[PDB]
Amino acid sequence: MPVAYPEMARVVSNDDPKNQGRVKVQFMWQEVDGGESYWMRVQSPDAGKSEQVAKNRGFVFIPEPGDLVMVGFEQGNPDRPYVTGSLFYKANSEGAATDNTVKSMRTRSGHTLEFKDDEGGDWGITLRDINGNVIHLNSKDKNIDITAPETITL
Amino acid sequence: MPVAYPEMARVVSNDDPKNQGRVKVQFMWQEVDGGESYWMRVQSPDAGKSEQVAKNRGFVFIPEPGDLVMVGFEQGNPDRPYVTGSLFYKANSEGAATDNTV
Amino acid sequence: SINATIRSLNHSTYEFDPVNDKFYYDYSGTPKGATLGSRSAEKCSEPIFPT
Amino acid sequence: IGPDVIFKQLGEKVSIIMTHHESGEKTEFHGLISDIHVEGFDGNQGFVILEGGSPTILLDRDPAMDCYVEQNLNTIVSDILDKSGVKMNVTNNPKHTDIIPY
Repeated sequence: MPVAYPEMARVVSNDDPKNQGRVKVQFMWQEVDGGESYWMRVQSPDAGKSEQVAKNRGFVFIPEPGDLVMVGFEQGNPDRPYVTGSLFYKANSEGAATDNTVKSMRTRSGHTLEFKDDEGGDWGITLRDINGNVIHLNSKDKNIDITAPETITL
Repeated sequence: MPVAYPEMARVVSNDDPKNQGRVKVQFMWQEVDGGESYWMRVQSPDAGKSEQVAKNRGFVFIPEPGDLVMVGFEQGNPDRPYVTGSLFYKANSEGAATDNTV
Repeated sequence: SINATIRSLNHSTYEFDPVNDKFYYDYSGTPKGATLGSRSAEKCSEPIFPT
Repeated sequence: IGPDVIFKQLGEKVSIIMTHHESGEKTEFHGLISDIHVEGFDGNQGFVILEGGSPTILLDRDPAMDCYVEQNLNTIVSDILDKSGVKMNVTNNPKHTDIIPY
């Protein structure tokens, strides 16, 4: 019986026929010639259910095709793969800011939730999208700003 | 050829010269005398690019010096380390609230 | 005592570099040290491994 | 003769038949050659040792990486034996006929 250790792959597909949040990847020995795997599970920092939330309780961010991931094998068996995380590298990363002063969460449409730690300017929290709706908590000045291109309703 | 298994370390630097989000760590066998490693990758729950977001899409929270982390090795090779996650311990945490409500 | 055996020369290796974002590939090679026995052994073992 | 002319029998067929004269029973074997030694000591004319065995011996010299998605043992056996240059007679008849996902 063989023993396996973690590898790198690329996410290929997303449309799970059984509706369980599984993905398809392509390994590095399939790169020149093409090919893909079966459906495998993705692990999360939080997952479960409750009485008020029947399904999908926790952190649900399923990978997009083209992503570079790390694949692990449970019990050492190469027939039991699963995805452990995603990686930033040369093709998709701009790194950290000066003194590491920005922490963000973004989706593919452009939605953003951002924290800025620079106390010498640009210090606060922002929640916005690309169309122009902003909610900004300003810590240097102790202000709150709400901006909408068209209408604000209370 | 040797085979390596995960172990703990401490973060010493964030300032990557190639601007790719890499960090430098200090292993437990470098504690008494001193030393560092080279730059290593950190894995994320979400990381990619898009057509509207050219770079830095996903969950971007890069560790800070003094953090306790777990280090894994790719293909079992001790020359291929990467950071898998951070740890809470005695000098770090106040734990969970009553009934885990926060 | 001189011996010969059957071996396979149809092999390749690969590597992915994320710091430079490049995929490397290498296939087989060319002989540089051979005898008359080496040539007969490799000519006999050629049809066995076509993949 | 020349050792490199003897070395041209690599991979050839070998037959072994044993007969019991009193009863008439038989035993037959067919195989292939995989190693050859040419030896000589003290200035004699030498001798030869032929080594080999069943054709499955020549299926043990090629480590690789591959995978099969959603097939049964019947199809996997045929695919493996179709990518080798060794000629063999096969009786393909397993008992587990269901599909194996990976």
